[PDB]
Order: sequence, then C-alpha cells, then structure tokens
Amino acid sequence: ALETVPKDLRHLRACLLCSLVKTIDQFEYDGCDNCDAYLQMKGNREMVYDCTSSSFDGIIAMMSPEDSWVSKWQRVSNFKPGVYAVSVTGRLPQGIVRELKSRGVAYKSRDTAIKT
Amino acid sequence: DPNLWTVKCKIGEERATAISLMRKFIAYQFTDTPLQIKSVVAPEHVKGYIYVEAYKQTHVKQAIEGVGNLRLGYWNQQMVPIKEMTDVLKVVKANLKPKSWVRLKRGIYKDDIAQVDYVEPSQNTISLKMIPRIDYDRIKA
Ligand SMILES: [Zn+2]
Repeated sequence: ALETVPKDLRHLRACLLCSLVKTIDQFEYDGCDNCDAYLQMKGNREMVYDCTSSSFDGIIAMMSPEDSWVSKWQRVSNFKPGVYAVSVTGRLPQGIVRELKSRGVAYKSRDTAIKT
Repeated sequence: DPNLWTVKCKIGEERATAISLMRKFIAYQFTDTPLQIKSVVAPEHVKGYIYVEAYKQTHVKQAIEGVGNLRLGYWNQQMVPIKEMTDVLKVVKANLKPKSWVRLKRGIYKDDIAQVDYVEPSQNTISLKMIPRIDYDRIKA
C-alpha cells in the first residue's frame, strides 16, 4: 500500500521484531503495521524511540513473502509486504520483552549480521 | 527457487532507485502489465549497481522499461551462481552504539580515534570524547 512505503529518505528508523523500515512521520501516525496490537506503537513517540532503533543497515523490497527464499531466510514470510531490512542492531529492554512471551509472541534476534 | 539477477546503476544512487522501483510496483500492480519481480537487494557497502530477484531475464528486462536511471544497465543481464545467494545479505561490523570508539574526518582531530559518550535522540548531534591538542595560545599570534 501507499501508507507503508517511505515518504522521505531522511529520518528513517526500523523495527526490531519484523524489521519494518519506514519514515518517522509514518511511525508516529501509522506505526508498526505487522505488529500493532502486541506493541501499542500508534499514538506516541516515546515508545517509537524506546523500541525502534536507527542502527540498522540493508534495504530489501519485499513484495511476495509467501514465495521468496529471502523471506524464508529472514523468517518474515508471515508479514505484510513492505520495505524491510537485513540487519537491525539492538535489543529491547527488560520491561517490554517479558510480556511478549506471556501473550504468545516469540522474541527473536533479527540481527543476522556477524560480529568481527 | 527464484533466481537472483544483477543490474548496473549509477554510483551514489541506490536508495533512490529502490524507492522509485517500489513506487512503480505499487502504481502498476493493479493493471494489465504488472511486475513479476520478487525483491531487490541494495547493500549499503556496495555502490554502483543493484540486485533483483526473478526467475527469467525477460521478467526484469521488461520490468525495468521506461526508467531513466537503469538505462545504462539494460543491454546486459548477468547471472550469478546459486552459491552467491547468501553472501550478499552478510554484513561485517548501523554502527551506532554508545560507549564505542569512532574516528573523525573533518575538524582538526583528523585520523584520530575518539570515544562516544551520549547520543541525542534528535539524530542531529552526538557527543564525543577526545584529548585536546591545542597549544593553549602560546605559539600562535
Ligand atoms: Zn517489527
């Protein structure tokens, strides 16, 4: 859709769960689409900065996760089409990751990149 | 499994090309001439050409028609082996973490190592730790 496509290249962040890359205005207004009920991101900016981090590299034009080896490798097949990444560096604090497992959300590390 | 093709591009324009392709796909997805491309990879480390995912060469050849940026890489479509389908996504250590060591290009402390202390969420300025090198105004006039 036209709401997930980034509008302006400047001031762009990325999520850590599904690695959704968009613009800060879209994050403030729309927020994380693939995970909204379990993230409660819409309607605020503090949570955006708390969870999302600008430390990420790589951009991929995901359009058909159901049929794509990149989608299988990144484990993003069950997500909506959009502009994702391949490496997002960061980790959620110890106050928000706890409830995801209780609500039945498996928190995995999307930082597929290597260190040294 | 789908194949990965390569297409040349201008040096310094990769994210612009990616967003333009996304816009074209979104605008021409509900028409009689859709795009069969699966995805495109534009690694940050590389600069000068981009990747594309498709089965056949004709798909991308007819999907990159009309765009004035990929005109250069239109008469040749190179195919890479299947073993190179996993090294492209690899990244060697983004690169923004507090209490890390970074170097400077501009200013006076050129080609010197320094240390990050605090990061502003505004993404406009960042603190840095370095030992002064000035002469304390004793040599200069
Ligand atoms: Zn996410």
